[PDB]
Amino acid sequence: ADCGLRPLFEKKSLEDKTERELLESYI
Amino acid sequence: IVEGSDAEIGMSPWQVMLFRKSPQELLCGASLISDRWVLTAAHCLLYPPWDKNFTENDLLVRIGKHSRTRYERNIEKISMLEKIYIHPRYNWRENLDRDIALMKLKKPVAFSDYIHPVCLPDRETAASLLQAGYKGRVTGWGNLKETGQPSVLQVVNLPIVERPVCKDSTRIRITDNMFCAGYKPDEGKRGDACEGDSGGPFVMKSPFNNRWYQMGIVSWGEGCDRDGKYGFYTHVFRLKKWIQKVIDQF
Amino acid sequence: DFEEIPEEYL
Ligand SMILES: COc1cc(C)c(S(=O)(=O)N[C@@H](CC(=O)O)C(=O)N[C@H](Cc2ccc(C(=N)N)cc2)C(=O)N2CCCCC2)c(C)c1C
Repeated sequence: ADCGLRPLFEKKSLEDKTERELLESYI
Repeated sequence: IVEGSDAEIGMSPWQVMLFRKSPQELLCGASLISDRWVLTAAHCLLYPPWDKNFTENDLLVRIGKHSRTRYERNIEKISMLEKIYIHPRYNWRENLDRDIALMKLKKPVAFSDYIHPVCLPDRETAASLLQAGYKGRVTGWGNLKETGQPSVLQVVNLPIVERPVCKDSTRIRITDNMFCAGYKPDEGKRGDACEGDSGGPFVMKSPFNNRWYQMGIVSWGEGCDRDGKYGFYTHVFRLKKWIQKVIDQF
Repeated sequence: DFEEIPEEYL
């Protein structure tokens, strides 16, 4: 529903310090 | 968590601590999947060879936490258990196959900046994300080393490993309800879960809809962050029909 | 060692 969307990150369009490392692995 | 780093505030708002009442200590990790349901590893609750068999009144779950030992007034929420459900085919005698359990809370938990459910995968998100090389994220208040304890929630990102490589790293019989993750020794980076991280989530952020999905549960390993060894995780999607069944029923 | 939690939760 709103599962999996973090109030302090996705909901306010902020990224945490390492989520890009995951993205980069999803080739 | 070995060789990880401090989590940011609100980084893992589905993280749950399973806390023993007396003596007051950290049992395990767990995850928030709705306002009344928490997911964890069966072994966190039931492991007869070690005379572990907790009932509802033995435990509390603490939600919204960052610091490990602090009471986080006005932030964390502490919940009592209404009922525990363990997978009826959980194989504690052999290899912890189907290492999964649900806990229903006595009252719904108020969502907040610090408290929020993770998503469970459907077939397509698992086929799309559960690939060798793709990284997931593990969090917990568990040991920092195989052989102290963190002041705050720890985080580490680890690649999913090829099934034949997982199989060849251990004498334990691996099943389709498990996957393994971690770096190889030739990779140089790293990290692992460890004692006290058990039952916490392995999540991945879908690049399709930008949501976090829980693909795994911290299940087992042989030591922690040993070269040539890998952490093993309960395959959540694979056990999703049982999860569905319990929640629909109860 | 853990900080004590409010009585209510036990
Ligand atoms: C019945 O199946 C078992 C039973 C045991 C006794 C063990 S184990 O060798 O003791 N491994 C321990 C760790 C060890 O002593 O070397 C373990 O996995 N412990 C987990 C916690 C854990 C989880 C993951 C990791 C990691 N990724 N490095 C490390 C530790 C646990 O609490 N239990 C409860 C007791 C039964 C085993 C699982 C294992 C692997 C299996 C599959």
